[PDB]
Amino acid sequence: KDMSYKVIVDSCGEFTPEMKADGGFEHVALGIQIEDTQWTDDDSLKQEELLLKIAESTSCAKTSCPSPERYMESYHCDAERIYVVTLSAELSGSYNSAVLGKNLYEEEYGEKQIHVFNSRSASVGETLIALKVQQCEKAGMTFEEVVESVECYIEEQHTYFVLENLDTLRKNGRLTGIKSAGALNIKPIMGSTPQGTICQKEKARGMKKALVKMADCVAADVVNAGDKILAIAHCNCEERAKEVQRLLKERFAVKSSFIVDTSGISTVYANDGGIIVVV
Ligand code: NA
Ligand code: NA
Ligand code: NA
Repeated sequence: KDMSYKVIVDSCGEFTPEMKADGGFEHVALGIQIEDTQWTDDDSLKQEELLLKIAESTSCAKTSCPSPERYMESYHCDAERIYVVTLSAELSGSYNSAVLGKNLYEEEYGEKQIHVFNSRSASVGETLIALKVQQCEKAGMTFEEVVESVECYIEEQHTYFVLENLDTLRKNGRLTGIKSAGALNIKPIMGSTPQGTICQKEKARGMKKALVKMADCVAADVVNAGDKILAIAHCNCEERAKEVQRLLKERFAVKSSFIVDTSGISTVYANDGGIIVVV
């Protein structure tokens, strides 16, 4: 029986418990740098410690993508088929690194079925892509069929978010183009573009109205929602995640949905109180 495959995801992409329990998913860790602390975004770094370090540090956190060599090493294993899921190429060097890792692999070990998916997204966008790879594999697709089906899924997939604090994204150059100080409680509803950049979709005064407007934006774009899994990541605001889930359910029916805590990289850029939605 051929499940000779592995799904490698950079650490921005959260894993559910079931994905951790599965074994076919593996993270490649990014780096996080805050003042003189240099950490690896992995399961040893607790969100609370990270949020407290962010809150204490006057200077903005910095991050680094994984190296090509780390990606190469993750490809070298007994699995015949390697699928890699990364942060948007427009937000991070993770995609390019994964690709170069494949070039190095082939120089050292020869040809292998390795495909790098640029998510054009972040966080649970990556998670959902990883789930789709597994779904395709479970359906018995060939390697190239999985690549085609997943690239199609990426094209259908849209990302939305509302944060309390956009400064880490702004200061690290991830919000370029998007112009900026009206009402102090104004909350932008942000989202992906089809190229994997960030844009502003809407805005509202206060979080309660912004979550409704976010729900409406998601609902305006979604098609064939019954075929889709909806994902919500939250940074230290589980009840806000549940309320978003409730608002979305009022607007359209999905196959299923789930909620996760933000990863290290997701926490760094979303900040305390952030909500990310993907379908
Ligand atoms: Na390294
Ligand atoms: Na206003
Ligand atoms: Na408003």
